[PDB]
Amino acid sequence: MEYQLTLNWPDFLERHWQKRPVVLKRGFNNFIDPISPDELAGLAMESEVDSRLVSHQDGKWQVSHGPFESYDHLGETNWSLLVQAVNHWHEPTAALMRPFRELPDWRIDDLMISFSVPGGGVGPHLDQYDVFIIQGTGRRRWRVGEKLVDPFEAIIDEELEPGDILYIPPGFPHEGYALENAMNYSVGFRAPNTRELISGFADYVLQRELGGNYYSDPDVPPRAHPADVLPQEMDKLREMMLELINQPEHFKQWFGEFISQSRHELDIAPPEPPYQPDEIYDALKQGEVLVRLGGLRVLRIGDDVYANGEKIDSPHRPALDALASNIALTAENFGDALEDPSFLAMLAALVNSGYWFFEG
Amino acid sequence: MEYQLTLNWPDFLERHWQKRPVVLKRGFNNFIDPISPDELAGLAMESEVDSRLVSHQDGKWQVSHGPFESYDHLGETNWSLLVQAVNHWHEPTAALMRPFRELPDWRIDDLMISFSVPGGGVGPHLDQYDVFIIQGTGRRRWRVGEKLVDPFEAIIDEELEPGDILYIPPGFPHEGYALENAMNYSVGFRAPNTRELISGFADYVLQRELGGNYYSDPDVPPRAHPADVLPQEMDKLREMMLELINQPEHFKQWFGEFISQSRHELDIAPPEPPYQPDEIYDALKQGEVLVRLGGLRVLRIGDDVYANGEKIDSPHRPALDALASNIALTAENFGDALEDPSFLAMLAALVNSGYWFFEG
Repeated sequence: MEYQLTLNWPDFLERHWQKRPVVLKRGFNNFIDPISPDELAGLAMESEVDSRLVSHQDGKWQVSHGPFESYDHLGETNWSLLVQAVNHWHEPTAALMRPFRELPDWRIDDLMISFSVPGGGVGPHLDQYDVFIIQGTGRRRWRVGEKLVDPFEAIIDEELEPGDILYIPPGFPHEGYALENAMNYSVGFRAPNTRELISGFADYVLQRELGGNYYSDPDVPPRAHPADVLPQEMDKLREMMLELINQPEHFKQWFGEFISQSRHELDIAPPEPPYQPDEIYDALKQGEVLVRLGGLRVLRIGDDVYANGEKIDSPHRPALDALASNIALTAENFGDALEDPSFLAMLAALVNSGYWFFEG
Repeated sequence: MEYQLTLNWPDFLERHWQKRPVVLKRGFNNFIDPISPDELAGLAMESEVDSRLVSHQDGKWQVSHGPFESYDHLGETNWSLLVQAVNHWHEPTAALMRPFRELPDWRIDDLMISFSVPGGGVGPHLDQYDVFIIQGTGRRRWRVGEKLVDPFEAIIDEELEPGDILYIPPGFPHEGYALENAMNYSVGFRAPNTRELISGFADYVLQRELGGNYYSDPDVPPRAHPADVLPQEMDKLREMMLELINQPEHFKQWFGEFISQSRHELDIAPPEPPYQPDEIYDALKQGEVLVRLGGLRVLRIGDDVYANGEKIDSPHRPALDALASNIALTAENFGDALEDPSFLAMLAALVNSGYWFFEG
């Protein structure tokens, strides 16, 4: 069961992406929910799952953090259950993100799911990330205001029916609540800020013991006061910093290892006993399907491939492209790379880490 | 008791600084040691003082780390006591660094002192910093080889007598040992490497919550494979990093707070009871002398002054210049800045921190 978007992509990218919110009426035709509210509540009982219950009664709000060992007496209205990274824990839910691969993988994040009884919601919110809010079963009133959380005048005020999608760029205040029992599936995106880049790269430089070159001044300039630090010296320091940043491969490597990690916990379960390369080879040749873990980020930067922060280095370009793009793999995809024991051993390592697994 | 260098500074800067080692014969005329070996050993008994005892017997070496509660049975030859930052703990020793203020304050570090019986030394060493090794009482054989620690062929091999100075640039392997009971005073310099700059600045950005601007891509480029991260996106990230670094005042401030701290512990003793501004004012007007703490780093960057990592902000330029250059201050230096209660309060704060103190 896959999903087909009806959206006009060039139009959307030109007119809306990172620009202006919009409601995509019937973005999915005959939308069938990939998960039931019962199953969603089943996920929210688990220790490793990010979930919260938001209620509101006579003005004030109430956030309870999961896991929940009970939903006994909750009420018939004005509450909502939210679960993060459901794609990490539920394959059919992970299927929802496939049609959004018109946008790059490195920018996409995870699938958030909210169930809400009538009047249920999280209240007025403003974010710094893009989001596609997919309406499942039920109906939801959504309001979005101008890019100015205090109350706002809406520029979009719509009731969402199954199949409808609400796209909201960063900065636009929005508020949604349920009219009838509703499921909302938020396909969220992520973008780093400069602070995170500079910190991550600094840590990378420190761990690898890079940038060990010292400031040198054989032409140390004269000054009126010995305590002064002249602008040109400052410029020299700055320039060696910027030059360290602009180094060709260190940057590609750091960012490759950085952007390939997930914000939320993955379902890591190493197979026991571990796979030998021969076993991988045999499984693939016999027709078995190699499946990527849900939420596992795999990105291609230059020649290398990066999966959950670790480098994947192989001369077999097509095989690595296949590994990076296909979440389900067969032997045909790898091609003659399987005859390379090195590559085979790397695949074996990745599988033993629990990043890929056969069938399920 | 001050010290007068006989060195030709333009010659030294042109021909030797960060370029080539040299022996400055009689750099100090009639050199009188600012500290006796007894006093030096007295310092090395204290908890807060960095000191080590290096011995060597029949090939192998032995490093003991201070403090030392005994020197009972040590031997008559082949050992050496080393103490770091003696200028932090001994004023007459701190006087030795004044004539080297032809080089900028921000590049200079601290005064290291070694006492050694005949045959005493630390063995062959290579450093990444500049150093002036001043020969006190006794004699020492020093050898310096080419900028290539394995043994080396020397290009300088000299016996140092009282008043002699051996300058060694970074990278030149050197080895010195005592012929008769010797005192050596190493005026050392420091230069940051790129790693330290990038880490410090990253931490500065994180603490102040700067660089909160996110990567935005309204013109998100097309790609063959959704997993790819295109060179231009990388360039955008890089560029926002470099742009954060090149921000005008944040850089000056971070570096100002960074380069003004000392590597070694300072002798911080806040006066009790704390000074009121009126008391500072009165003390200065009555003719008392305000003295900077030994090792306390004060540097001028643009308009601001930085002392031990903290910013000093005042419209009174001459007074702050005086504070930055003069280690001993009188009212005349501050001038009409003392009539400003704000400035007075700042001075009071700095004194209460233990950074400056009256007389002693």
